[PDB]
Amino acid sequence: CKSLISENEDTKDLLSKSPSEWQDIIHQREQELQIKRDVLDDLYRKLQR
Amino acid sequence: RQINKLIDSLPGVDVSAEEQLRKIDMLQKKLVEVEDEKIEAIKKKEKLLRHVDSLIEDFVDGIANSKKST
Amino acid sequence: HQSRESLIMLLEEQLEYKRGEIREIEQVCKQVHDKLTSIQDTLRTGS
Repeated sequence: CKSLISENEDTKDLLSKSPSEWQDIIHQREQELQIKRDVLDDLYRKLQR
Repeated sequence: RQINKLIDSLPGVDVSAEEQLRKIDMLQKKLVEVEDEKIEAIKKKEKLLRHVDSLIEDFVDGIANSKKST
Repeated sequence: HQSRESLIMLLEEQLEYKRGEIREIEQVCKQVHDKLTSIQDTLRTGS
């Protein structure tokens, strides 16, 4: 059990619990998506002339 | 026979030079209007290219301040 | 009556040259505008 733990990286990185880093991933995901949508809307509005 | 087929083929060989002269004059006229039209064409092409430069700059600024927001 | 008519053959050669230059200029900027519209549609589909 200690050997399998020691030799595998994934099973040590994901040691069960979620700190707030998942919520920070969700914040960078949502902020970068909506700004892309806004700039694409601006481009769509401007280019149609 | 090449002599015959070349002397009858001078362009306007059977056309009086004075209508040659009105057609030339109106050619320079319509030329004046065609470079004029090209001057509006190029000015509005530059206007759309400047609009394209402005939206490029705005989009680049949006990318820059978004990827440095976090 | 031929020497002055040289200016005429010159007339059509520069006229056709400038027409070719003009036509390839609206062609290239129309195909750029078409590319821009296609890109706009592509980014709208990805939204």
